[PDB]
Amino acid sequence: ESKRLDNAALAAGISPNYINAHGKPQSISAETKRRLLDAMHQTPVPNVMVYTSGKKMPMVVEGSGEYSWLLTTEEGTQYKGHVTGGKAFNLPTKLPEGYHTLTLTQDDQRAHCRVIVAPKRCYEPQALLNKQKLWGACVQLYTLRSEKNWGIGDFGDLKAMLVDVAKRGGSFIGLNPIHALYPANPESASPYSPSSRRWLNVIYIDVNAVEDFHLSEEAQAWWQLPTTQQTLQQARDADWVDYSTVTALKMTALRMAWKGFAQRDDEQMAAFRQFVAEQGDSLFWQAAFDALHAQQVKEDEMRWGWPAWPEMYQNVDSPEVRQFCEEHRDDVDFYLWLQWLAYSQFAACWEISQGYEMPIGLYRDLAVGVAEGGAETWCDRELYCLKASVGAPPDILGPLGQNWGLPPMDPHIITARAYEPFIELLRANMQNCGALRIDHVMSMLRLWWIPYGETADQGAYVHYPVDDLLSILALESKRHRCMVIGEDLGTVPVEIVGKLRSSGVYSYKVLYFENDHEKTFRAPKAYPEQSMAVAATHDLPTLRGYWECGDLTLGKTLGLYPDEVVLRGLYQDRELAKQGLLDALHKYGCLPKRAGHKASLMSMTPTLNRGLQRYIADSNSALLGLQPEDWLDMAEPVNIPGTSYQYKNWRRKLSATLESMFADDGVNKLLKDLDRRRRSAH
Ligand SMILES: OC[C@H]1O[C@H](O[C@H]2[C@H](O)[C@@H](O)[C@@H](O)O[C@@H]2CO)[C@H](O)[C@@H](O)[C@@H]1O
Repeated sequence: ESKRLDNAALAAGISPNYINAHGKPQSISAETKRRLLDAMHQTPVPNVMVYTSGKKMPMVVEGSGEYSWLLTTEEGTQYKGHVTGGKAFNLPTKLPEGYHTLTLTQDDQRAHCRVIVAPKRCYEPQALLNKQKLWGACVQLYTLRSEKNWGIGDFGDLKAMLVDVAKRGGSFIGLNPIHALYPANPESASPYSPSSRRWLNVIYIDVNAVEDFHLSEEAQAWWQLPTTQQTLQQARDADWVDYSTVTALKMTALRMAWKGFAQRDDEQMAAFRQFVAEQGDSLFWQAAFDALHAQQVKEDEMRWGWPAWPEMYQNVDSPEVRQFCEEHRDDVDFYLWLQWLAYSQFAACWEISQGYEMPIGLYRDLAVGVAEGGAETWCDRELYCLKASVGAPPDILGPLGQNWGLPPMDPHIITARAYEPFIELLRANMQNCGALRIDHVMSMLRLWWIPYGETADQGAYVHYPVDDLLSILALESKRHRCMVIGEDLGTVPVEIVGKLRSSGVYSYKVLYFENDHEKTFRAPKAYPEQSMAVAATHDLPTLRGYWECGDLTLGKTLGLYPDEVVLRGLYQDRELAKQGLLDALHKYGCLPKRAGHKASLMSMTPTLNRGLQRYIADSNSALLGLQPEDWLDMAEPVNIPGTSYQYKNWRRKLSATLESMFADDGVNKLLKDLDRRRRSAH
């Protein structure tokens, strides 16, 4: 409550208000602004400048007197001239797209500026330039079943599924985030509180494709034990993923393989070592974190992250951490090996995808942040504002807000590092795939920062440099030939809708929500061309779930809808929605005349299941994502928002193996039909 404070909040990028649940402006408190400012950290040319290619590129200069300048391209090319302080000058025409370096010199000293030249648009594959309408499978990798996996779906299931998807006309397989989690705490299974967004989840390693597992005689002996084969059988046959058991199976197997691998002095060792070198420090600190984490839980299972570790292991420059790394070289190497194996197996999937000429092949998903106590915050502390957490404001459909427990990346550090952490984020998630889904793409404009320990309603939007981030996103998308899907559900200001579209970002449409206030559903053909349409997501009921009001009913049982008055409204809302959707299924040719017209009298059938998927398949959406859960007519969800211990999230497997579902007449017929819908959607 002073102008000092308000002025300070604005310069730092804290919006002074927001639109509440009731659609009214709501001002951010003095207290909130103080906490968030305290949560943040603390020239002739700026440290960085972003330009769009094909356009004029002026560089304003400050200071006094004359400067010389030197611009060096990413490719080695040099350009020079001179400039007076106070004036502006244009950089050379037709600068190629990429990362170049400008340096002004006056007498002794020099000021550096990273100069980024970006295309306007993200990459789009030719098929989509040609207005083809494509479909792919959207899977939660961990749910997959097969006759060869070890109780969790993995990279080997991913490879075998690609074939069956390609043969049926599908263009991609999309994945939940496969970001590294916590092999020392295998029950923290959430893909969305990851250790690092750069490295991978080692649990998806297919141990059957690891040659040293097969060449290790100790591994063979262990494998053939009745106690091993039993544990394995139990892990595989269970209908929920046993993360602790599957993890111990794989770590036991890979430790033994690794004893074999380590002795190698051949191509494979060289390639592993060359990978380690090329990835640099970030990879090193990931392995080190995993190795140290493994040690800490041996003392105490409840050492979930570095903030729970002794003081001496919280500071990466502490001598005790240096000592640990020194004294545990072989541990560090092993967790570096797992990352190599994860990356190589994913890369092998990618290649299969491209041998089948899949226009997208693999579709990765980038979660919106990292956990507070993982490897990323361990080794890059100043980038993250540990005194705040990213969430969402209180709204109509959640009128107490959400706190997702992730420390926000400081916007002023992103820019002070010339966008380095954002560049490296994209580099790690655009490799070996055709598309990237960016979770909560609004994050590039703003995040809801909540002061640590406070309720979501104490938060405020903190801004990020959206225009530079979009240009860099498009540049990296183009360099990787990786298209971008921006998950943009709910409230998007019209300005950002336009930016996103003109930046070639594909929008994200969920069938359930695509209806107006009277429950009139948007026609298939009025879906935006530059989008991906899906029926549901991992956060929502499956098709059967939704029709049966299973999300509402299960949710009640788990304590999520205490307020009975509101729950009555939701059930009514669903009955009205189902009716409007049924109406639209009939009206836009998705059902036979025999199908009932009154939703409340109808249960889910193979005919109705198919009609719901036909509806989105018929859409003008360039991309269509189909859940295998829906091909299998499954009722039960894989994640329930706002639960942790109350439901086994990230655990419900598919009801059938890959082998079994692609041998099934119904599944095949269904996929044949939807492939036809897409190709006839014009
Ligand atoms: O990180 C805690 C948070 O994880 C999940 O929420 C995700 C959601 O699954 C994503 O699809 C997207 O909306 O970002 C969310 C924030 O991470 C769980 O669904 C949720 O229960 C939990 O709070």
